[PDB]
Amino acid sequence: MQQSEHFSFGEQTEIEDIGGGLKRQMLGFNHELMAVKIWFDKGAEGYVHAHRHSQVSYVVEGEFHVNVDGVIKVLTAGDSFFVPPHVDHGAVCPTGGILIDTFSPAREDFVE
Amino acid sequence: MQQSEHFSFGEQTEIEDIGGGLKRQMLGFNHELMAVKIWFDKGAEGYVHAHRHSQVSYVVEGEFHVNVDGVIKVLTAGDSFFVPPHVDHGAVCPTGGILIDTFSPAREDFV
Repeated sequence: MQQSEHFSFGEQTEIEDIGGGLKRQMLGFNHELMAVKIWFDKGAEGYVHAHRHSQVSYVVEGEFHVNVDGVIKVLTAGDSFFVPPHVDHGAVCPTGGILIDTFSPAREDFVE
Repeated sequence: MQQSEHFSFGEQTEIEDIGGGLKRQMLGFNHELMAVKIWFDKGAEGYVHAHRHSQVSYVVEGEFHVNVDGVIKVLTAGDSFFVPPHVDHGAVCPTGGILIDTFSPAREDFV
């Protein structure tokens, strides 16, 4: 839809079941910037992955095993990672948790 | 500095006192994307102001009075806002609290 409302309330915006133990909520977007909220079930993952979009991620809560470019770290609440364009990366959450994923271009795949 | 490390740690990243009862911590960036964490002291205020950068913001915790394009809303943990380029926006935090601000180009002024 080109862009989102200027305001979003966590309690109204639909939380979308995208399979794989993952749930996604739009926080706000336009053509060049986009932020979503992802809930991980215990042990859920984004299977190992790459894309053009720049990506910055923030751990809201839970323990995240994150792979960026073969470097591997365990991340907890308050931590973040950065994925350059086209860089290989992965994320696993054994405990369950919440991420804020932000991307520069928007991800057209998400705006269904 | 081009860009950040691929990994950043809440207990290690230096948190910068940026005056007005605001503090900022870098979460990760390159030329085209940037995410920072802002701590508001109780009653501290984010001046209304505009810029080309797109902005998407998430409220981690606290109560925020947020202005975008003159419309004002009370935001609490889990809510978010989006500021189109060059649109007026600002935020006041009566209770004290925490934001994540994300920008597309990077905010070159914050490095």
